[PDB]
Amino acid sequence: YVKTWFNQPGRKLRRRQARQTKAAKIAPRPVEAIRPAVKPPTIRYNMKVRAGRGFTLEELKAAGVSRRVASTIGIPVDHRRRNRSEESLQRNVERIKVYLAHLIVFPRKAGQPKKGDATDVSGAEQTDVAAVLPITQEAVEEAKPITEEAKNFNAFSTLSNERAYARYAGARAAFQKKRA
Amino acid sequence: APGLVVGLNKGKTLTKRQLPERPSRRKGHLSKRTAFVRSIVREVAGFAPYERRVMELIRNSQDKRARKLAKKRLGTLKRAKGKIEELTSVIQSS
Amino acid sequence: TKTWRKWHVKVNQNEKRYAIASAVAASGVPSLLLARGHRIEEIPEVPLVVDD
Amino acid sequence: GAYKYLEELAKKKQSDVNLFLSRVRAWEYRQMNVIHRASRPSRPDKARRLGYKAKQGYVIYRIRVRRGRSARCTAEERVGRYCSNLRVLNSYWVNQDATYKFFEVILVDPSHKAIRRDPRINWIVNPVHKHRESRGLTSIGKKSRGIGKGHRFWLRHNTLSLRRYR
RNA sequence: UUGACCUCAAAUCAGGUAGGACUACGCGCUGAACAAUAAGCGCAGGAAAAGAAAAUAACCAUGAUUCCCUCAGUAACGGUGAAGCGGGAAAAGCUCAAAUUUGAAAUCUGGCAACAUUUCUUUUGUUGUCCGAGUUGUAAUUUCAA
RNA sequence: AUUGGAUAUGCCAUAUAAAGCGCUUUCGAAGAGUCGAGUUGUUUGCAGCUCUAAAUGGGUGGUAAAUUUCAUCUAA
RNA sequence: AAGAGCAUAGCUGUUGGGACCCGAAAGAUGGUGAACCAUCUAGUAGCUGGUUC
Repeated sequence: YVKTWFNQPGRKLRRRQARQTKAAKIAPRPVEAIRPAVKPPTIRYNMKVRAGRGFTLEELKAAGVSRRVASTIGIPVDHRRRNRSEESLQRNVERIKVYLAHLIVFPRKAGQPKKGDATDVSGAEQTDVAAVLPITQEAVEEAKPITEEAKNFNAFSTLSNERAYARYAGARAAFQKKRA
Repeated sequence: APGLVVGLNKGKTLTKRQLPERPSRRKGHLSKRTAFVRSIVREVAGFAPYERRVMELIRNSQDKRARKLAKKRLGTLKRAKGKIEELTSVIQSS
Repeated sequence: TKTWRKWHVKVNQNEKRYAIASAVAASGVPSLLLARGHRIEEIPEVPLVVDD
Repeated sequence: GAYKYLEELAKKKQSDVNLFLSRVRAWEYRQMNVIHRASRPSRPDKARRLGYKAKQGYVIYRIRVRRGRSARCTAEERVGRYCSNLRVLNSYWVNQDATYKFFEVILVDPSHKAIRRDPRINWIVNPVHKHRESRGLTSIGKKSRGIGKGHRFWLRHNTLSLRRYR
């Protein structure tokens, strides 16, 4: 009917106490899980880099952690996503690598180190993941010289005619198969 | 990808990595077990009347009418052409 | 009377900062303090600063 | 297993064997009550893949409905109204005649001690799952009310939002 | 002459369970003179419903559901009126059927005797044993991400 | 007074064990009066009615072309 | 053709919401009794009346 917002300060305070209660419940481990570096899917936003849902099975396979170990230690796994450009392989890989590097796993069963989890345990600290693992934007270039070969490259020689070539490709292909 | 925006090559020029084949796409693949089961059920269950009617239409070379009638029964051309081809293989097998 | 009367009102954030600075600067003028009603007839200094 | 043959046979619904068996069974079901307990499903493969297991607690009731709201949905609601102490898991189709649609409906005993100790089916015990078909939460009910995932499928418009600062 | 198995009865047999009320909020069916509304009927919970893609898109690609802002009074339809993308709140994943263990039904309810445990002499189990359920299929393994 | 679960400790446990990941010399079963088509009603969705599927099949779209490639997903 | 708009408050006008207030038969839904009741309803009002220093 008429949705009023008189609870807006109240709802904000609820979330704060929700985070504080949640964080204090699992204090040793970080409050926010890590997320991969992913690119928005459209021509308007494809230049940007944002945080996705999880790391694809290709990346965990490359990073040397199983899809079971990753879930236990706080690495979300996304099965739907598939990463095709091997940079997206890369940019997510060392992201997992540095996360593992800064990660300290408390040994189970009374602090006897199992496999390679850890030895020290007093280093228990709850840190913001976006601090140690911030997501960066695209690395833009600065001060590149020459490219006078691109000078003679007179833009529309590609744009105007290749756009026309793309537009007429179907008719052209139909022509070639016709007189053949 | 000619480092450009347009054309029937367009895209940002990178080195695509050959992604693996996922098990969801496996659907439609034939199993020798299920192919055997379908053979058994075909041999024991029989045929509905409408494919019965169309097959002597193939037998007496009445192909066009059977194709049209098969289209009327199912609804789509691909279902109809898929039907008649498998009955014909049955016809030559017999 | 309905609850959805417009109770809260927006103010430009820069205008808010403008007015806060003006009130701060106004707190350093002994004439303004006396007119507002404070008794600063024997204050050593406006502005007044005590140690840490 | 022998189940693979079963649904492949079940798919050929215009086969003479199925055509005969439908009629003799339809003649019989007309002469029992409109709803009646069945010792074992007439299509074990269909019930099995719908969540039925041959263990104590699961029960099958056969029912028929006049043709001419879905026939499937009306089957469950009538069964749930009849076996009012059970949670009805699912339902499936069996037979027709010129006038009737015959269904077999799977129900699970929520208070039975075999169901409560079986983790795969304890979810039905929890109180939110009682009389789902009166709420339209079953397989047919969920499909009937148009619920799914896609573009293909009210009070977020008629309400007026008046924020604190506007 | 007897015993099985099946179908159906009967018990003031043992154990359980359903009704009814509230209904602000949930989910249905029906539905008017506005409105997929009011009224009517059905059924729940502390939340409900939805939910791990038979979803988007056409990109350097996104990745369960729910909610908020934006898209946008735009597309679309002819006054009605979205959604993808983006930002944020919250994040959590999974289970069966479809194949066998055939060198062992390994599974399960209940009766009885003990051992316990309790929010609790009021609860919840365990062990043993017996009996029944169950090969028209209870277990283990597997669910397409495989 | 109980309880929150962690910490340490003590005692049993059974543990002849099973599982994760290098590889495969391969096999991969995958939900039917359902999907769908026509038809009638009602607000593409659903529903009655008659017909009724299939295995790289099926759904869905960018393309083409009115068919096609391509993309994406795996319903009952 | 050497950008002038954006945000906030106020006034006034207009459009829509009960819409300055009061007042028409009627119609629907569901009930009670052998017409009545409650909701939709604060309706259709192109008018009548009133409208405060």
